[PDB]
Amino acid sequence: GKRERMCMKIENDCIFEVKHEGKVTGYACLVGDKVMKPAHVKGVIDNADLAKLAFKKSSKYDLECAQIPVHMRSDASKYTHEKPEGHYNWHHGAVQYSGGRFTIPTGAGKPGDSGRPIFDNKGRVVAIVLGGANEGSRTALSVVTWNKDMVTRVTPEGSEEW
Amino acid sequence: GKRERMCMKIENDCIFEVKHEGKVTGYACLVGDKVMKPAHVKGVIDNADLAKLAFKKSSKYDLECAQIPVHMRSDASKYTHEKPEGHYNWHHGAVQYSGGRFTIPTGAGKPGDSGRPIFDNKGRVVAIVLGGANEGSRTALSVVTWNKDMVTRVTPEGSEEW
Amino acid sequence: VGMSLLALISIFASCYMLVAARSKCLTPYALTPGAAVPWTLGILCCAPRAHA
Repeated sequence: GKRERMCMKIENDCIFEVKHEGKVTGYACLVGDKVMKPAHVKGVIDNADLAKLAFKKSSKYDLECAQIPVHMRSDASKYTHEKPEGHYNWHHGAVQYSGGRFTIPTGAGKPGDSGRPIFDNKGRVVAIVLGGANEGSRTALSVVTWNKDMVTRVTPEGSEEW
Repeated sequence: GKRERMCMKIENDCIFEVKHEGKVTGYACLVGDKVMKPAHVKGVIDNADLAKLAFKKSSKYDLECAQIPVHMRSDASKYTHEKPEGHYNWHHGAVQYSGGRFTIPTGAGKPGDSGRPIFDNKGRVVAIVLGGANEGSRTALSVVTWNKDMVTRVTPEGSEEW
Repeated sequence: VGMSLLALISIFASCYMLVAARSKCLTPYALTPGAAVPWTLGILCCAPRAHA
């Protein structure tokens, strides 16, 4: 039952609750000197270091890259470029990485919570949530991955913004 | 004896039992946002999501790829592009993968059951059945595999449609 | 009319081959994976018109 002592608790603050009009609509995380933030969501980046920062808005990837200063690198989150297909860690539940496909249980989680910096079973970050897709039987989602060097994205057909 | 708690029971539903005029003739499965279904076989695709989808019919590969919705992306089955030569899991028996050749016990299985999403000993997919060759020594079989990127196929000599 | 009809048929045949070549070379890459060598091998081999 209690088997949660992974990087989620180790960092516990990479997640910032981006708020639009004070309404938390998404989440911003930190990865190896960078700061990730979904593009299609918007709100408040109250943290001063991140509040006054300029991001790209490449909708082809729907991300907001950035550069994090040194004083916040103490609060970082390691990452991976390789995907050992299987089960990974999550905030709202678990992660069943099937063959090249992120997914979660039917109806688990919620929309309007794009970011969710999905965590690896080794205590790292391997995926950021963007969207979600709940068709008949079970659930899929749109997320971002990183290849050897290029930062790609995947969006299952019929996936709505979550 | 009872050592069967692998992915077969975990998924248990990727098999769609393709039925021509109500007669089960093949078996369709899913792999990484795609749907696998032999082209040479034909029948009913009753599942409405899959029924109204367009497949290729390349005879060189005799496969029916697809772009499945999120309605299966958790009712899925992981795959592999590598083959650790040895024993793999099967539906009607087992898989004995000799050096660069698939085979099953002589007289085992049956014809007219193409799909059969053969399973690996790790709980994943590495091959799909297409045919069967019953030589005097043992039973080989035409199947489809996946290279690093190329989705190739193998058909041992003397193998008929199964 | 004969020359014009011949001109169209060759054009239609040429267009027919181009689409066929696209199908033959695109089906193998896109069976399980979405991976098409981002126009490095998408131009030289066949039609890179795949969405991806």
